[PDB]
Amino acid sequence: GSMPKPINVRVTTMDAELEFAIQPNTTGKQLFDQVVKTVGLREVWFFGLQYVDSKGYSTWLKLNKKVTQQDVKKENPLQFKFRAKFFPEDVSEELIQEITQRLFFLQVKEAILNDEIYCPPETAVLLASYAVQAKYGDYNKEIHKPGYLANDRLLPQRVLEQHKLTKEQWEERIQNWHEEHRGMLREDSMMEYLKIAQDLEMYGVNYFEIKNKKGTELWLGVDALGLNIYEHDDKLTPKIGFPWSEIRNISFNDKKFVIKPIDKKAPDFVFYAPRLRINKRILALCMGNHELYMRRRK
Amino acid sequence: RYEEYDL
Repeated sequence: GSMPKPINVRVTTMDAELEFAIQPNTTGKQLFDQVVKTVGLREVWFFGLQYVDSKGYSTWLKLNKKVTQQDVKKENPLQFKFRAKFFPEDVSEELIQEITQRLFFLQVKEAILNDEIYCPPETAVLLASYAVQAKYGDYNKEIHKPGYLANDRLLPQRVLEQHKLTKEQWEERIQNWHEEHRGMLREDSMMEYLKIAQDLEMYGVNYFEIKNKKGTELWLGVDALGLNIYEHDDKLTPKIGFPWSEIRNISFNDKKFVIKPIDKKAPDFVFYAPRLRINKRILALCMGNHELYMRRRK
Repeated sequence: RYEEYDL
């Protein structure tokens, strides 16, 4: 005789925590579908479940395999992060539910405040003002006294290191933009934020460290639109672009990655990843993004 | 190992 051996898991979104039990034969898709059911999200094609493997490596959970058969780490509750893996080409057209908008807003704002996306200072200040309007609501001089933003994490650190102003000057500029949003609904605010963030050059780009045959260190970008190559010191502006419509075939063998063009007159592009794992992640992101790109154009 | 996506 015997009994089932359930398995506790914890799944966090950007603003929520879920805890429940699964079975030794529970698939990732079954876990994913229960996550999005409980929070009421239908725009699921953007998202995945992040976990940490036995060796501390961050990993996207494969939905066509069992949750317990992917070397997820030992914790009585298994720990998953529900996050966006793909980003829309246009937030105003593609993010319909308020849950989806809020989750993208929270995730993108986290990336910006973590200095992942280069931001010009006046853009950063306008971004913060929308985040303030979404959090505080309408500015009121009798409620929001001077210093009301003093404990808010408002700007990316690297904006503060380059453009030199005092803490109170930054907040006064942010407060001044907060005032002009007197009409804005919280949900409308997060969308204005997203509409601004999505035009930043580094927004939505997955960056990987690579080299070419001669050994020059480059950056490889994967985004909703295709691939890009950057020089080592400039992650903003691609040096070579690889839009989907120009790519005929991408492939890798161990560390060697090859991009082949539709126009046979153009030369194949070849670069080298440090690990096989890197090339696998690049290909999963290429295939996912290209798939969503195609579906939008049907 | 090796993989391909043909687009």
